[PDB]
Amino acid sequence: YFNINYFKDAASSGASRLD
Amino acid sequence: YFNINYFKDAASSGASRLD
Amino acid sequence: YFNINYFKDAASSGASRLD
Amino acid sequence: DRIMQITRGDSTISSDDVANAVVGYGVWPHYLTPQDATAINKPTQPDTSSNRFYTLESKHWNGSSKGWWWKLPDALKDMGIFGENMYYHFLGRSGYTVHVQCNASKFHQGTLLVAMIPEHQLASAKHGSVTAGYKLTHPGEAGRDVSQERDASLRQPSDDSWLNFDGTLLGNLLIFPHQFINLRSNNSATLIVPYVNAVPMDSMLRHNNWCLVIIPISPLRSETTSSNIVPITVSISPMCAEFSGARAKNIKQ
Amino acid sequence: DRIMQITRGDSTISSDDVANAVVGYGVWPHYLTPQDATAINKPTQPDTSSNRFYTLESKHWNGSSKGWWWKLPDALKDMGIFGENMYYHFLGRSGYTVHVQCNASKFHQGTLLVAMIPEHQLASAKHGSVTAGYKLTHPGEAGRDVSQERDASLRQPSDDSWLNFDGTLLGNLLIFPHQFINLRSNNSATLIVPYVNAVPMDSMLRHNNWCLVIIPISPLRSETTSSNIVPITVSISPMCAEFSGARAKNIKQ
Amino acid sequence: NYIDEVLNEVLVVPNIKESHHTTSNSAPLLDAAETGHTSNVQPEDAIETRYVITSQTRDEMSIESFLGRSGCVHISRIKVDYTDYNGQDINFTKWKITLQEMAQIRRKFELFTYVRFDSEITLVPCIAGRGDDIGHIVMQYMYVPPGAPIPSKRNDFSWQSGTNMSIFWQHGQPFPRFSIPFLSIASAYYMFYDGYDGDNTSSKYGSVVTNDMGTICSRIVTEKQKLSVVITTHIYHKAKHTKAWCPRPPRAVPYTHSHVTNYMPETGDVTTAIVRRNTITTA
Amino acid sequence: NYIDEVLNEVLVVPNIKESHHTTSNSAPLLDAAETGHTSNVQPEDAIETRYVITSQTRDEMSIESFLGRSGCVHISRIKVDYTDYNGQDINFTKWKITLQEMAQIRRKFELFTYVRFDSEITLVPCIAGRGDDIGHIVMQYMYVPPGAPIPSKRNDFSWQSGTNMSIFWQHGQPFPRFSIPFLSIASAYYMFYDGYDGDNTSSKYGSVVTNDMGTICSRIVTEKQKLSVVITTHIYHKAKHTKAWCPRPPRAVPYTHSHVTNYMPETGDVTTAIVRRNTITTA
Amino acid sequence: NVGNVSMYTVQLGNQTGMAQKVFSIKVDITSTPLATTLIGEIASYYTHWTGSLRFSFMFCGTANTTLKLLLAYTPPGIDEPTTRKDAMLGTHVVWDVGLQSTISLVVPWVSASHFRLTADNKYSMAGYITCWYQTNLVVPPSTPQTADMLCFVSACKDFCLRMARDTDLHIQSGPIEQ
Ligand SMILES: Cc1cc(CCCCCOc2c(Cl)cc(C3=NCCO3)cc2Cl)on1
Ligand SMILES: Cc1cc(CCCCCOc2c(Cl)cc(C3=NCCO3)cc2Cl)on1
Repeated sequence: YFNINYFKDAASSGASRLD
Repeated sequence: YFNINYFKDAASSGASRLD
Repeated sequence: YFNINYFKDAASSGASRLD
Repeated sequence: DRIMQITRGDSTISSDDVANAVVGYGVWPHYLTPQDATAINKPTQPDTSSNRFYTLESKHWNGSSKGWWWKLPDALKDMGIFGENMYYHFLGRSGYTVHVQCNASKFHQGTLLVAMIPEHQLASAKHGSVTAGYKLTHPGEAGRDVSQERDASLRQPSDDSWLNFDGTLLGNLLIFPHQFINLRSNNSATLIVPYVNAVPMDSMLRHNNWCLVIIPISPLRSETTSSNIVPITVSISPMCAEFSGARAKNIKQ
Repeated sequence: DRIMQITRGDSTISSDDVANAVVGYGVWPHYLTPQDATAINKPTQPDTSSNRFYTLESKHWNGSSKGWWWKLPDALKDMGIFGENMYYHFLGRSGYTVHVQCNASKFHQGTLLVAMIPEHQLASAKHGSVTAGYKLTHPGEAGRDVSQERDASLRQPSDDSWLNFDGTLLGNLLIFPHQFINLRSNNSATLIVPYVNAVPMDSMLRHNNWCLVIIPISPLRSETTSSNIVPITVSISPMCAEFSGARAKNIKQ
Repeated sequence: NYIDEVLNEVLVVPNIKESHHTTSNSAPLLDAAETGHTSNVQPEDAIETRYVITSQTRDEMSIESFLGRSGCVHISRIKVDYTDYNGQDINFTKWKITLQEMAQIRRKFELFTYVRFDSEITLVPCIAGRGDDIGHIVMQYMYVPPGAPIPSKRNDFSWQSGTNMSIFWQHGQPFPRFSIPFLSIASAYYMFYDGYDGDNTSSKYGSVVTNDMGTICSRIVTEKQKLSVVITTHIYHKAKHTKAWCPRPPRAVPYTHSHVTNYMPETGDVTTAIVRRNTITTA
Repeated sequence: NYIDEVLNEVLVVPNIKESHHTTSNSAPLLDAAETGHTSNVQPEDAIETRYVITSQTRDEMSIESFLGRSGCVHISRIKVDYTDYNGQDINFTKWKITLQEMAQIRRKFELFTYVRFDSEITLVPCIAGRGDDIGHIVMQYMYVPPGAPIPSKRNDFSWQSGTNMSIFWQHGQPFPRFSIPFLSIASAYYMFYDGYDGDNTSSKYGSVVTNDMGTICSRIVTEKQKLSVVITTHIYHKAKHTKAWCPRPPRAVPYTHSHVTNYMPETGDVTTAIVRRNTITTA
Repeated sequence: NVGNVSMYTVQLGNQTGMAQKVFSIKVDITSTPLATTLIGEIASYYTHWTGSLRFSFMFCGTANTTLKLLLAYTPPGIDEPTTRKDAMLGTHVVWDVGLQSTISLVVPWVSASHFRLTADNKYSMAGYITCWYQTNLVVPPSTPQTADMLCFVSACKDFCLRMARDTDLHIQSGPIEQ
C-alpha cells in the first residue's frame, strides 16, 4: 500500500523517499 | 486517489478543477 | 485480503507465514 | 562397528568400544565467514599447534560421587598455545571435540550422563539476586563440584545437580547434546560441537559459550576391592580456533 | 623517493626519510619446502599473530657510547605468541625485518653502522678455551654492551668492538648485510633477512642464527643542551615463522 | 497456499500405514540410547497397524503460534498527587526494559537459549476514579533508550521528544499499539548468558550485562486536576516474526528476581511440580 | 525498491576488504590536514584487515530521519475566566511563529545554515478539570499570517475565518493534525542570518528580520461554562520532505531567548558539556 | 585549560627520561574529551554506533624540529597501558615527523557484537588509544624545545549509526526567553 496521496496538495504526503 | 465521487449528486464533490 | 503492508517498515506487519 | 579413531593435532585418541559420536546440532565446526563476520582485522589461526587434543586432570568415580562440570572456554586457560592466544587477544572463537574416557570391567555397573550446554547460567545456592562469582565459574582443568565443601561467603553456585544447577529438572537435560557411558556397553562418550553464540567471536575470558556436565545417574557398583579405582578422564580439542584483537596480554586469576 | 611504509601484522611502521632497504643475500624470507625439509610433523604457522612488528627496549646514543648488540632468536624470547611458540616447540624457523630508528636534528652529526651476522660466535674477554656463557649471550630485548661493567667471573664475552667481538677488524664487517645511519641523510636502517643455517629448522633456544650489531662510528656531536637525548630504538618482525616439535614447554632463564 | 493456510494444513503429519507380522532378524525395537540419539520406531514397526490417513497439522506447533501471543509483562502504576505536582521522581513512571520481571511468559521463552523477533506492543491504560469526576486525563508514553535524559521528574525537557518516541492516548480513543524492530547490537536476543561485566570479582553475570535496553519514563500530561485518580497502564507484548535456537528444558522452580536463574526460596524448601506416589506398583 | 526500502537497505556502507603487508614507498597514512581537506585512510590501509561483508544502512542517517520527528515547540495555555469573558487580550492565545522558543529541537536544526521543508503539525489539547464537570469544550485554532486582524479579544470578527484557516476540535474527537507547504518568500528557511533591518544603529539583526510568519490567535468557542478549566494545547512539529545546506558545529552552550545566539548567562560562568581531567596521561 | 583554546593543543615536551608517555583518551566516542566533537556531539543522537574510526595528528612544531611518536590503539579487554612496550604489543603506528606533518591512525573495529552502544557501557567498551615517544624531539640551536600537536577524529567508510534518540551533551536548564 502506497502512493495514494489521499490529499491534493503535495505538502501533504508522507516522509519523502530516499535515493 | 481521486474521482471517487462517493456521492451520487454532483453538487457534492470536491472543489472543482482548473483549466 | 492480504500483503497490504499499510506501514512502510517491515517490523510492522502480521505474524509471518509458514513454510 | 564401534571402534573409533580420532586425530586432531600431533595427537590421536583410540577407543576399542564406543556409542557412536555426536555432532552438536548436526553442525560441524568450522571457521568464520566474511558474511557473518564483524571485526576487521585478519584473525590468527593456529592450526594443529593449537587445535589439538589436550587432556585435563582426572577424577574419581565414587558411590558418593554426585557430579562434576568443566566450562570449556575456561578449561584450557592453560593448555599451551590455545590458552595463550586466549589471553593475548580480545576476540576468540573456536569449536571442540570432547573425548570422555571411563573404563572399568564387565563386572562393574554404572552410568554417566554427559552433556554440553550452550549458555549455562548457573544459579546461586543462596536466595537473592547475587549471581555466582567469576572466580568460581572459572575453575580450569580441575573442573568443579565432585561433591565438595566450600565458603558460603562466596557468591557460590548451586552444587545442586537434579535441578541442573540452573533449575530445570535434569532429565530434560537430554535436550542438550549428549550421551551416556553405560559401563556395560560403552567406554567413552564423544561430543563434537560447533560455535554457538549471537556474536561472530566473543571474549574468551568473560564468556564461556560451552559448558559440559557429566553426571552419575546409576551409581557405580562393583564387588571388588575398593583398591580398584575407576577414574574419569576428559580430553579436549579446540577445532577451527580463530583469534583476533591482538595486544598486550590479560592476566591470570 | 626515500619515504617508506612497511606493514607486518596488525602493525605498520613509517619513515619519511630512508636509505633504501636491504635484503640479506638478496633472498626474501619464506616458508620451508618439502624438499629441503627433514622433520615429519605439520609445522604450526602463526600468521600475523606472530610474525608482526615487535619493538624492543630503547637505548641512549652517547659520546661515550661504544656499541650494543641483540641476538635475534633470543631478542623476542618474550614477545607474545612468537616467543611462546618458541618455548613450546623444539624446532623453530623464521626470518626477520629490522627497523632501526634513531632521529635527532639536521644540526646533529653522527653515524651508526648496523649489520646482521650469520653465526656470530663471540670470543671471551679472558684468554683460554672458556667460551662465552649461555646466560650472557642470551640478553633479550635489552641487548648487551652499551659500555657496561660486569663480573669477570662470568665466562663473559668481549665487550671489545673494533675486533668485532669475534676478532676480525670491524670494517670488513661490511661483508655482512648492513647499512649506516648518517644523521645527515638517514633516519633509520632497514634490514630484511631470510633463514640461513645448514639445517632446515634449528632449536630456537640453543641456537641464535642471526646476530645484529649497531656501532657508533662517528660519535654523536651536537651543540645543544645534553637535556637533548637521542635514543636508538629497534623494532623487529618475525616473518614466515614456522614451528614444530610440540610438547610440554621449556623454561625461562 | 490459501486453502492450505486458511484451512491451516501447512505442516501435516504422516499417516499410519498398514503392517503385517514379522518373524525377522532385524529388530528395530532395539537401539542404544546411549548414542545420545533418539530412537526412530513407529507404530507400524511394533504392531500390526492398519491404515489411517491423518489430517492434523502442526501449524499451531510453530514457534510463531507458541510465541506470537500478547502477555502482561508490566503494569505501570501512578497514584497521582495534586499536592506536589512535579517534585522529584513523581507522577511519572520509568521501568527497566525486560521480560523476566513477570513469569508465565518468561517461562515460555526460556524454553530456548537464543531468540529473535520484532515485537508488537500494546498499552492498556485503566483510569480508576477516586474522585467524583475524572475529567480528561491525557497520557504520554515514551521510551528512553540508553543513554538518554530520563525525566528526573514529570516535566523535564525530555518530554519534548524532539527525537524520541512518545505515544499519546486520551480517554475514549482506543488502546495504543505499535510495533518494533528487533533491537539488539547482537544477531539475536540473549535469553541467557554465561558472561560477565569483567574480571572484577564484583562484576555482573547474567542476561543482563546484555540487555540494557531502555527504560520507560511515563507521564499524565493534563496538568493538575481536582478529583484524584490512579492510573494503571498495563503493558502487553507479542512476538511476531520470531526465530529460536537451541531448546532447553522448561523451568520447574518458581523463580524470584529477573536476569537470574536463582531459585533458592526464602526458607521454604525448593518446591517443584512433581507429585509423590505411595508405590510404583499402582498408578 | 520495496525490499530495499522495507528492509531499509537503501544506503549501504562498503565492506572491509582483505589486506596484506606493505613494505612500500607511498605512505597513505601521511597527509597534511592543513589543506583543510579530510584524510582518506582506511582500515585496509593501516592494518592487515580480513574480509567483512557489511550490512548497515545509513538510512536512519538521513536528513529526513534526523529531522522528520515531531517535537514540542510550544505549549499554548489558557487559564479560563468566567468572570470577564471577552475583555481585551483574554481567554484567547496568540504566539509568534517560530522554533527557537524551545531547545532540543532548536538545537537539531541549527546544525545547518539553511533548511527547507513542508511541516507537519499537530495539536494535543489537554483539558484540566478544575471544576466538578468540564462539559463540552469546543476549540478554535488559527493562524494569522501577517498582516492580518489578530483578535484583540476572544470574539473579534476575525474568528469568522472567511478566508483563513481555523481547525476545530471537540473533546473526544482525536488530535487535530494537518500539514503545510513551505512558507517563505525565499527559496529556503533562514535558520541564521547576518543581516539587519537597516542602517539604523538601532536596527534588528538576526533570524528574524526574516521570520515574521504569523502568529496564532487561539479561541475556546463554547461560551461561558459553570465549572472552570484550564486548557493546555501542546504544539508538536515535524519536518517532512526536508533539505539542508551547509552544516554547522552543534551548540554547546544553553541558549536564552530566540532568534539570537547570545549565551552570556545571568551571572553564572558560561558552562559547556566538557568534563575536566586530572591528567592527560590516564583516561 | 579547559575553558580556553589550549584545551586543543598537546605540547610535546622535553622528556629527561626516554620511552616516556604523552597522553591517552578512551575510544568510547561519547566520552569527553571525544563527545563534544562534531562526531561525538552527533553519535549522542543515536543509541548505537559501529565501524572503524580515524585519528589524525598534526605537528605545529617547527621546520628544523624533529620527532618520532608511537601511537597505539589498545582494544577492549584490559587496562589502559601503564607502559609503552605493553601498549606496542597491540595495534599501533610509529609516526615519523617530517616534511609531511600529519599522521593518521586508524582504529579498526574490534568487537564481539556487530554493534556497540553509544551510551557508557562496561560491555560495549571500545578501548583506549595512547601516544608515546619513540625517539625524542630534537631541535637544533635556538629553536623552542616544546611544541604542539593538534589532534583530530573523522569517521571511516566503515562507520554507521542507528536508533535515533535525544542527546546527552545538552541540558536546556532554561527556559529560553523573549
Ligand atoms: C529476556 C528478554 C526479553 C526481552 C525483550 C525486550 C523487548 C523490548 C520491550 O519493548 C518495549 C519497548 Cl522497547 C518500549 C515500550 C514502551 N511503552 C511505552 C513506551 O515504550 C514497551 C515495550 Cl513492551 O528482553 N530481554
Ligand atoms: C528557525 C525557524 C524554524 C521555523 C519553522 C516555522 C514553521 C511554521 C510553524 O508552523 C505552524 C503554523 Cl504556520 C501554524 C500553526 C497553527 N496551529 C494552530 C493554528 O496554526 C502551527 C504551526 Cl507549528 O521558522 N523559523
